[PDB]
Order: sequence, then structure tokens, then C-alpha cells
Amino acid sequence: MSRLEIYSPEGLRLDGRRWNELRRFESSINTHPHAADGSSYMEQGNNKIITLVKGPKEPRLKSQMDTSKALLNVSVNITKFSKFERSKSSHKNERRVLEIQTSLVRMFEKNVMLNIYPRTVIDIEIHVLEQDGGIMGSLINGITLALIDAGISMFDYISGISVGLYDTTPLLDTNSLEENAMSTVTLGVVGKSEKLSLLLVEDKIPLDRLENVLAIGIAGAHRVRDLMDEELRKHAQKRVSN
Amino acid sequence: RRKRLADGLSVTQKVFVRSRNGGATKIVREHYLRSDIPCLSRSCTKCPQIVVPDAQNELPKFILSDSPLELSAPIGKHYVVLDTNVVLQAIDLLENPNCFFDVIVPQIVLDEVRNKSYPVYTRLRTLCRDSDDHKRFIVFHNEFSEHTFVERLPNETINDRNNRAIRKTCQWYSEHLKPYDINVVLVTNDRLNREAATKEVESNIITKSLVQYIELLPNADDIRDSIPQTFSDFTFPEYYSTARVMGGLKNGVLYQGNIQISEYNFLEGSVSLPRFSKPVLIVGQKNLNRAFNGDQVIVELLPQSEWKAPVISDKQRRLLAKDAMIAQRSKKIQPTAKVVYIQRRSWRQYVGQLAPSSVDPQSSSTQNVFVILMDKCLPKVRIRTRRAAELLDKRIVISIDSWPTTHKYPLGHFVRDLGTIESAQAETEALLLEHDVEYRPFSKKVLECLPAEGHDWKAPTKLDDPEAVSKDPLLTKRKDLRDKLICSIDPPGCVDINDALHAKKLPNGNWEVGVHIADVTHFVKPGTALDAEGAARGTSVYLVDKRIDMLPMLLGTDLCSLKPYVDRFAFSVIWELDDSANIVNVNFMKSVIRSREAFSYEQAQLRIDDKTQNDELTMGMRALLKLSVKLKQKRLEAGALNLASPEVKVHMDSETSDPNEVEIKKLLATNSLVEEFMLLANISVARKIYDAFPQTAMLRRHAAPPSTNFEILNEMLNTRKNMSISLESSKALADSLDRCVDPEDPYFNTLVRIMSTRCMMAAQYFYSGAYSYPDFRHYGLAVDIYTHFTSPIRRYCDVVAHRQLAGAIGYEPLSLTHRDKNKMDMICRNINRKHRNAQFAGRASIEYYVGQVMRNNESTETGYVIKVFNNGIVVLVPKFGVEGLIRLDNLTEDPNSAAFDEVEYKLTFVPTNSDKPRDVYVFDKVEVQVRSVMDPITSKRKAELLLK
Amino acid sequence: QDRRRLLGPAAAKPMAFSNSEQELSLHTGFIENCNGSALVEARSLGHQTSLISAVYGPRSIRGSFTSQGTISIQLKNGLLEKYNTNELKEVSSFLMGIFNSVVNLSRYPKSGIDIFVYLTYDKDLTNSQISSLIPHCITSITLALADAGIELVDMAGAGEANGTVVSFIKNGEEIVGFWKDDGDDEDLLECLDRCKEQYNRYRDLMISCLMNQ
Amino acid sequence: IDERASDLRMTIRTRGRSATIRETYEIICDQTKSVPLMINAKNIAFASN
RNA sequence: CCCCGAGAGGGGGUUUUUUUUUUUUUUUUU
Ligand SMILES: [Br-]
Ligand SMILES: [Br-]
Ligand SMILES: [Br-]
Ligand SMILES: [Br-]
Ligand SMILES: [Br-]
Ligand SMILES: [Mg+2]
Ligand SMILES: [Zn+2]
Repeated sequence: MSRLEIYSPEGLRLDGRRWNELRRFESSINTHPHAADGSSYMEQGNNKIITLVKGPKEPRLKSQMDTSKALLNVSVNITKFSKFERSKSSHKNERRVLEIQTSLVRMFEKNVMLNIYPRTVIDIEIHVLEQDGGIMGSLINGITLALIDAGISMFDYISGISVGLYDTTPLLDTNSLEENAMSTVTLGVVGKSEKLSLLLVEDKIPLDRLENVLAIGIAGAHRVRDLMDEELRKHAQKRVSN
Repeated sequence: RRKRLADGLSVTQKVFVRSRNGGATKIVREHYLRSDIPCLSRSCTKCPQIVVPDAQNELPKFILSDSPLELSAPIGKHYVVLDTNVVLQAIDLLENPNCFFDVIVPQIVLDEVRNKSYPVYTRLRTLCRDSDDHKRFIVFHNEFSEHTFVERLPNETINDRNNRAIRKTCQWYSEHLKPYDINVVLVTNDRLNREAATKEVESNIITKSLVQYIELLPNADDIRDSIPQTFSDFTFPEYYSTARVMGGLKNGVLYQGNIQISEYNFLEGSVSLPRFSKPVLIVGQKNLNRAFNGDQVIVELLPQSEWKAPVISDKQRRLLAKDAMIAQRSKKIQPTAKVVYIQRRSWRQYVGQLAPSSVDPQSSSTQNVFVILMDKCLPKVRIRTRRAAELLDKRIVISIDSWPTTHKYPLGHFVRDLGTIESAQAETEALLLEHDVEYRPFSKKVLECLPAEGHDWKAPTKLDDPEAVSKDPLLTKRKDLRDKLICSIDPPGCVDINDALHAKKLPNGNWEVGVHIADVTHFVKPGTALDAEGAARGTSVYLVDKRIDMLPMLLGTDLCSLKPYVDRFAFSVIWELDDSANIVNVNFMKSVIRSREAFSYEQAQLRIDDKTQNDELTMGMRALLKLSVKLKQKRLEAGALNLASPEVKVHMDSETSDPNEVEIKKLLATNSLVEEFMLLANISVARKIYDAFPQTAMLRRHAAPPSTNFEILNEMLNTRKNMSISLESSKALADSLDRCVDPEDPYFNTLVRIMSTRCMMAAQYFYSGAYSYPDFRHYGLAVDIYTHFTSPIRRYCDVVAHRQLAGAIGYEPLSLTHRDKNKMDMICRNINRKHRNAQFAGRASIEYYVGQVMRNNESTETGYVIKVFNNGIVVLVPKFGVEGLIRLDNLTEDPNSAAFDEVEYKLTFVPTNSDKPRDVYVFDKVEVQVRSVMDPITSKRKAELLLK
Repeated sequence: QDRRRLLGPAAAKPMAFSNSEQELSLHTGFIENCNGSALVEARSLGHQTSLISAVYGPRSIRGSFTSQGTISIQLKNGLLEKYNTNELKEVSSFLMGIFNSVVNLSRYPKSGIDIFVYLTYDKDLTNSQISSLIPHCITSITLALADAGIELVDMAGAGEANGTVVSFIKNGEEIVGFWKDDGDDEDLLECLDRCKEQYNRYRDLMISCLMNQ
Repeated sequence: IDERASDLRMTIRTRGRSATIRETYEIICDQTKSVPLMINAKNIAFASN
């Protein structure tokens, strides 16, 4: 029971967007040159994410070294000031966060060509400065951009998106208010394909609605890919022209 | 700042502070500025070119008429844009069919109304949603439109920005509708907008106040009475601030609860507080502080010296609270308090009549009058009117605006004219809406959910037909029982048939009994407006006059109705039981049937008894009755109750107009036939749905009656008739009630039954997760579990049970709304309230018509004394089913010589037409002269009785 | 609660109740478990302190290689008075800087000298208090290191005056550490003199303890 | 405990129904007065290996 | 396989958290 107009009869949402509109998507490449080999600053809505890619480089411990592939590590730092209400405890060892880090690794292990960087380590540090729904999808886009900036070989883009289901109405790119009022589905689409790297459903969804929700997400993720690709070629032209 | 995006879309930052529980949180949301916001006008030729479809691929409809209400220049044709205040104050006038036809409601207004008053916001949205050819309301999202969106200027209050926002919308609409010669009128009571438009600094905007606008309409005199508005010896104290009471509740200083004000005493109220055992009394008129009965009020405990015998700091107030709890346990002195805040008013549209005392016939101008509300527990209201002579002897609908600390009586305004008092039209309409019964016809959105076929809908001949299966893939699960001999036994004028029965004798000696219930679920689907209205009404009310249906006529009295000679969908329950009516097995299945014949209760009984007709159908009907006797036998032996209250049936003269005859409905054996199989159906379904959904099963329980309820009845029985009711068990209560019979008068047993029915606990609906299994017990039926299932057309509870049974058998997955413990709690609390309102309205309908039969007639009827007091007696007339009060003054002569013995419930007095001391005990059959007279104060047709 | 300790029932709530210049005591080498140990007890006015220091080293460090030794200092809360972990870490860092100027690290390649200071009994009898404990810590660590046989450039001691703590070496000519919380303004010269007096007294008693005992 | 501490029950509301959390009395220890622990001295054993 | 040396020698092929509009009779068909 929501007293707010999540989806008005006029087809308008609480923030003004319609059912199939992405939030403000602004990417940024090479933001921390003196701190990492690759870096990206993501702004997807009110979401603010710093992503740092450090590597490929020498492992700090020879015990943890693979002679056939690079070691891929991801650490997500959800800051205590990411939400409106400051969290008292840290999230560093939170099981929810360990799953997120693990999830991201399992995604890019099959995209990043780790086999061509044996005996090395790729460390991915992430700092979430502000959070407002669809943080998982934004995490995916931040890593993909930062990895490309580092000149690390990969097969294709991986675009992330979230889709809510308000009763029967699908809502592309959900914010915090919408996620609190409905079940959402997080997608990780590879390139322009229909293949999903990540399918994440944490709340109840009718089996009949799931296929349609996936269809909306994939279409939306393709637009995220285009925006990422667009901003990347723009930065490429501004650098290659000097 | 403001960012421009690729789609021509913009985005800014909406930041506000949310104060909650003394906390301060900075809330920030992004605010998108569009460019494709439709004006929603029929005249517009630009907007439809820029409009986009929604989620369900449906473009929004332009509803604002191309030729609105034309008014004297320079207004001409015009649209109306509303302010926040004029909506909150005159929502009744905004629903009036005779004004406000094309209205534009800004988003900022809709938002402010939602925050200030949610119920008004709902009513405003309903006006927008239910737009027809008479009334048209829209919502222009001005905050989302880049053309109309304004931002707070440096050093500007939020109230002035919002007023400027509304004014900007009017300015935009005006310029946008210039080529169509349609002006815009801003209806606002705020002096800021009127002054800003009067000066005409920037753009030309037609601004009118509410009263000033009404005076420009053709029917100004007909709608001026709907405009919301020394008169004291003392003055009520001001209410505490919201911030104060919020801190008071949090610091255990103030307490909130619902206040009760009795019609016997308007100077004393009592609040039910959780921290206190016994209700806190509120003595005085200043202490009640303009509170109504049923209002949620916040009270402050008065000093101990101000308490009734039948501080500075917060610390002392909490100590006073503890001393109050102690005093309530001692039962010597009882704590008092005073209301200091009204949380939630119980105000609504009330029905009443003008008091002839406060209206001057000589006056021609506007005058103040009083209206006497039909609620005897409620005060009277002041009304501003000019048609005081035209509303003199009529039932009127009024709504309370406010109750100033100065004014002695609350202020309100006129709404509708129901009609002349004691008329079938006005009295029935007043009767319904006083018990909160929606009688208005179903909206267009509701009727659109009905099948596209209409009345020519038909069940498919073949249940495997490609076309039929393509449309209905669940049709393969549908069983075929059209070979069975189904018949329906319902009252004469019954068109809405819910149940249908049949019976066959299986080759193994056992019987096959099938109860078939209307398949309403197949037509009403969760989420639709049809289902929404169905849940809202909860149940259809039954009056002698009319019949307010829960579902549309097309659905309830045709399609879903198990009419004879036609193929109908049904939810069937088939048993296999022996000759001793013992269930061997039971199966639930959705099926398609065809009723052989729709019998009447009298028609069915005659066909069973005549012994001339021995066809297969009649042979099954007798088999049903035979099994009905067995089932009723076992049930009573199990401890089933046999209460009674056979109310009278108003036999309206079908040769004239007004009702003339009052008869009594007789229970035939066919009534026991249907009853027994309906109970059997409900029981089996209850067991099945609870087994499938143990936590959200729509059930119905009946609490065991407390000893205190029967201690008074047993007191009168053991004293006068020297008898008693066991109360040890339901069977014990039934057996002792059964032997409670007087040989000199057969009706004595009926009188005790109809009187012991009044002291039974109310049965209520609930969900299986709210209580434990032993609490599922139904005392009056002596069953471990029970529900309602057999009447989905007239009960929404059965609709829920149907959907749950369908999921139980695996026909179709149960909707999420019937598996949410929270949603189920709301459904149960609603249908429980609608159920009570249904029976009360039903009994009130009987009361009016019977009261009209005895209007101008006097007859010596048979009466029975049910209540004996020192102020008089109360006698019941079984012939008319009306209880009457005989006051001591009209009971006998010399009231000082009469004596009342409470121990024996005896009232001795000397009759007016005699001089012999007569002792009138209780339960006595006495001769009583009936007479009806409308009270000049309450305007209620009461039955004055004079004993003989 | 915790699966490694017995902390009792969770519904239980702790018991809350209603309403010369310095006297020293020094002892060394009473802990056979380690290489060096010291007991420092001080009693003055309305505050007494009994702390124990323990030096473990030089022991193995299995990581890379270092030409000099690596010192670590950890302060532990005692039984009575507790302190913030942050505050104990801060003093530890301040103490590390001091003894990295005194300990002849060159004599202990690829070795570790782990110094523990137990704030065993700190009674507050007044019917940032950590500043008054600092000079006693330095005294304990100096005694323990000397008792362990770890080479020191000079006997490091300290003093405290109005929230200001300063540790001296070389007869008070130079400073190996400066600490200041609260206090007043332009009171540096007065604090240096008062602390040097405490430094001199502590150093004399330390030498007297390392020799005679 | 305090004779009559102002802090009484705390009302918590559900979805329609109301409930009251029992008043929690703050137990306080005496600054001076104390009683000796009642140990079964017959049972006190001493350790050796 | 790769590096090194006028003479088939040597070096390497990596190690638990945005969930709360409160009120007076059983049962069946209407
Ligand atoms: Br709506
Ligand atoms: Br309370
Ligand atoms: Br209808
Ligand atoms: Br037929
Ligand atoms: Br434990
Ligand atoms: Mg029926
Ligand atoms: Zn337009």
C-alpha cells in the first residue's frame, strides 16, 4: 500500500520520468591517473561511483600467483554516507557485500582475457559515494569503463540495468523509492546480445511477468551500452587528436 | 543547476527536509522536466502530435470539452483551474452535478491536497478518473512541464512559490488555448493571487474567488447553499499544537483514543486508552472541547482534585497517570481528563432535517438555521441558506465545515435535497447513506470490465473447441456436469441465483450430492475496477424497497446467475456419502452446468409432497430432503444451536401504492434442505482452503458467549419462570433453551429464543494466520472450522474463498493479494464493517415500511413484556415485529404510587382507566393498542403503545 | 553472544552505581616468559597507576629482509580504567617514534622487537587522562628494554605538565617526543622545565633500579 | 529501584490493534552498602596436578 | 624453446533496516 503516485494514470513517475526512460547517465574516463592504471567516475541518477583498476601488476604474495591466468579481485566500498540515513556500522565484511564482490568477479572472469596476463594481478577498487537505487547495475558499468581505460583486453561491453515491476507495470531504471515499493530485477547484458552475464532477482516476481521484465531490461541495457560506447569514442578522439 | 538531456528532457534537484519522530533527515530526489505534457483538451490541435503512449501502449484521452460552460463576457467559454484551499473546503461543491464541468487540477495542487487531506485527494482523483459527458476533471503535471515549472526565488516562502506556480499554469493554459477562444478562470480564496492578478503586472489572468465565481453561474441560487462557511456565552480552549501533542504522546503525558458520547448524556464522554484498564471519563462541555462521537481525540489527565466519585512538570503528569491507574483498580474514584486535540474527525455527509424553531418565515434574505441530524448521538449544525422555506419539511444532506472555539454549535453547509420526510424515496435514500451504503450506479470503468458479448454471452458448446480453448486455456480443467439434474430453490422474485443442487444414487448404494455455486471468479479479476468496487461494497444490501447489488446487473442477475435452461459456469462441490449422511469423500471442481428448473420455496415443497410427480428430478429433491434431515440431526447432536428471529415481511399492496399488510415468513422444509447443504459446502471448502493456505485462509469464526450476557437472562428466568440456561456447552445451551417452554403460551419459547439471540457474540470474518486453530471454533454451529463460499454474487468474502479454493485444487494460482497477511487483514476488517452496515440498513428498511403500515391505524395486538423498569415497560409486538416503550406517565395514573421490584422484575401500578393495583411481571402476554407518531424533535417514526 | 568467550546472558546489564610530588616503585625482570619486563607503580594526589611492560625480541621476521630491527608497541587495557582503542593506538604510535630514536636498531638485522605495555591497574580517585600515563609507559619500556639487553643510545625518560608530555635524552639537551593536549596558551617554556625535572628524577631512579637491583 | 519512576509503559501500535510494552524498572546499585557472597565453603576445592 | 662462448661447455624456460484512517445480535436463501 503506497500513498504516493508511483505510476500515475498520466504515465508519469515520482521523478517525472515515464515507464521506459533511463536516468541521467554521465560517464567519465581517466579520472584518477596517478592512483590507478584505469579509472572511471560514474553518475547514473543520484548514484556516484568511483572505480579504480590497478594492474596487471606483480602479486604482493607469491603464494597467490597463477601461471596460466591473472588474478582478478574486486572490493566494493559502500561508504557510510551513501544513503540518507548514515549507517553506524561498516559494510566491508557484510555478507551482502561479499556476494556483490564475488558476483562482479564471476562476471568479468568470462569477459576479461585473464589468460593473456599470466603471473599478474588485477585489483579493482570501488567507492560508492552516493546511492539511490540500481546500485548493482551502476557497479557493472563502472567496472567495464575503468577496465577499458586501463587498456585491459576484454571480449565485449557488459552493461548493467535494473527493472522494477509495479503490479503489472514495468519500470526501467529504478530509484530507491521505487525499489522500496516493488520487486526489481537486475540485469548484466553482454554487448548488444541477448545473453545475460548477471540475472539477479531478490524479491517475489510472478513467473508470467519475468520474461517481459527481462525484455525491458535487455533493451534498456543496450542503451546504456550505447551511452558508454559514445562517451568512450568521444574521449578517444579528444586524446588521439592531442 | 539544470541539465539538458538528449531527448530534450531536463533534470533538476528537488530537496526537502522530513521531520519524523523528532528527527531531521535531508531528502533529495531528482526532478525531471518534460516537454510532452498534454493539455488534455478536445480543442487542442498541437498536443496530440507530441503525446506518447504509456506502459500498456495506450495514449491518454483528451477529455476537456471543446465547448465548455459559457458565461457572460468577458469570461465566455472557460476552463476552471483550482487552488489548494478551494479544493479542501468545497469538495462537496466540486462533486455537485450542476456546476464545475471542465476543471483543471494542477499537479502542485493535487500534491498539497494529498498531504493535507488524503480522503479529499481520493475524492478529487475519483472526479478525474470517472470523467463523463457531465463532469470532466484532469491533472496537469505543471511541475514536470518545463514550460510551467517555476523555481523558488531568493527570499520567497513555499506558499508564495506554489501560488505563483498555479498562476503560471493558468497563464500557460490561457496562452495555449487562445486560438480556441477558451479563457481560464482561477478559483482561489487566497488574497495573494487575487491581488497579483488585480494589479495585472505581468500577464492577464481571470481570477475569481469561490463565492464570487458561483455568483456568475446561471444556477447561482441553487448552488449558493453549498459554499463552505455573537454566538456564545463562553469560549472553548484552543487545541494544542501538533508539535506539542506529538511530544506529549512520546513522553507519556498525552494519550489518544476513540471517544464515546451517549445520547443519554451529551455532557459526559469516555475515551478508551491502552495504558488504562477502565475508560477515562471526560466531564464538562469545555473538557469535551467540540468533540464528536467516534472521534480520535488526544486527552490530558486532569488533576486528582478534579476527578469524579460515582501539576506542572512532565514527571508529575506521569505520576498522576500512575495514580490514575491505581484509582481505576480501587473503583472508588474514577479519573477524568480533557480533550486538547482532535486527531481524526468522524465527520462525513450527514442526513438531517431543519428545525422549524430556528427558521423565520418572514425573512426573505439569507438566514442562519439549525439542522437536526438523524444521529441521536450527534449535536446540531448551523446552516446558511435562503431557501429555508423550501427545505423546511425535507430530509437534507449536510456536511460539517468547522467548529470555531467561539461558536456554541458546529458550522456546515447544505448539499442535497433527498425529498419530503416519510416518503419512500427520501427515507430509503437517507437510510442507506446513513449506514454508509454506496447505492450510486456503477461507473463506466467498472462496466468496461464486463464481457464484450454482453447479455448474449454463452458457455462454449464443446469444452475442447480450438477457439474456446484459445481464449480460455483453463477451459480444459472445466468439468462437464450438464448431464446432471440441477435445480435452484430460491424466493419467488429471486433473479440472482447463487446455489444449485442435485442428487443421484450411485450403484454402490451410496448417494452423490452436488452443490453448485456461481462461478463469479471467472468474471471478476483482481486489480480491475470491478473487483475494486466489489471489495469496497463487501456485500449487497437487501431492502423491501430496492436491492443495492455488489456487482453489476448484467453479471449478477444474468451471466453468473445459475438461471434455468441455460449453460452456466459454476464452482461445484461433489460428495459421496452413505444413507446416514456420512461423508466418504469430497471433490472440488470448476464445472459447467444447466439448471433444470428454478423452483420457489413454496413451489418446491408442493412438488415434493404431491406424490403425483415421481420424475428423476423430484426423486432427487426428496433424496436431498431425506439427507437434509440426517445432516440436521447429526449437527444438533453435535451441539448445533437453534436460535430464532423470524422477522416480518412487508406485504406491500400490489393494487395501490403504499404498504398496507404485514405478514410473517414461514420456514418450509425446503428452507432446511438448502440450509443444510449450504453449510456442508462451506465446511468442506473451509477445510480445503485452510489445508492449502494455512496462513491466509478467508474464514469465519463465532466467539462463545460470556457468562455475563446470560446471567441477566437466567436471573429473570429463575425468578419468574424458575428456569435456567446451562452455558456449559453449546449443546447444553441448546437443550436448556429448548425445554424453556410455557404450556399456556407456545410463543413463550420463541420469545426466549429471540431474546437469548441478543446476548450472543458477533460472528466475524478473519484470516487463518491471525488466530490459532482452537480459535477457529464457531459456537453457534458447533464446527471446528467454517467460512462463506456459497454466495459470491452477494458476498465478497465468498469471492476470496473461491479464488483460494481454485488455488487449492490447482485450477489457477492464488493472487498475491490473498496471500498477504496485511492485505487480508484489511479485507476482513472491511467486510466485517460492511456486513454490520448491511443488516442494520436491512432492519431499518423493515422499520420504516412497518411504521408506515401503522401510520394511521390503531389495533389491539398481542404484546410481550421484555424489559421492566421504574420509568416504564418495554413490550414487543410479534405481529409487527416492533418493540415499543410505555413511559410511566402514559402507563398508569399516579406515578408516585407505582413501585418497581428489581428482585422480581415486577412493576405494580394502577391503570389510567381503572383503580385496581395490577402487578405486571416480565414475559407476560398483554393486550396492547398500537399507534404511530413521528416525534417532532427526532423526526423518527416511533410506535407509541398503550397497554390494556 | 561470542563463540570464543563466555560473556554470560544477553539480557544482563552491567552494574551501575549511584552517588612529595610523585611516589614511585620500580622492578625489572620478573617475567620468565619474555626477554625483558618491568613493573612501574606511581602514586600521587587522587590518582595511582600500576602498569607492566614486557619485551619480546629480538625474534624472527619472515618477510623480505631488513638491515635494522623493527619495533612494535601495543598498549592493552587493564582491569579497572578503560581507554578508547584509538587512544591506545595513538600513544603506541607516539611511543614507537620515541624508541626508534633510542633503540640501536643496527644491531638487530631481520629481527623483531615486540614491546607490550599492560595498563594493569589505573585507579582514578577524584571521588584525556591518558596524558598522565605516558611518562610512566616510557619509563617501563626503557626499563624493560634495558632488562632485555636491547642496546639503547640513552636512557629515555619523560615528564607531564598541564596536558603536555615531552620525552628527553642526553641529560635533557634534546627531545625525542612532544605531546600536547588541552593545556593553555604560550606555556611551552614552563612545561619543558617541569617535565625535564620529572625526566631527571625518573632517569635517576631507573639507573638506580637497573644497577642495584 | 526508585519508588515511583516517571517512566511507565511504552505504547506501540500495530496495523489497527494497539499494544503496550511493559514498564522497565532501572535497577541501581548502592554506592556503599554491600552483602557478602554466600559460598558453600564445604564445596570449595583446590587444584593440583 | 631462448640466452651466452674460436673448439657439442655453461645459464635459463618464471610458484534483521525507508511496513500501521481507531467504534454496539447465530444461521440459510434473498
Ligand atoms: Br485513479
Ligand atoms: Br495510553
Ligand atoms: Br447494474
Ligand atoms: Br434445461
Ligand atoms: Br556464556
Ligand atoms: Mg440460492
Ligand atoms: Zn494543448
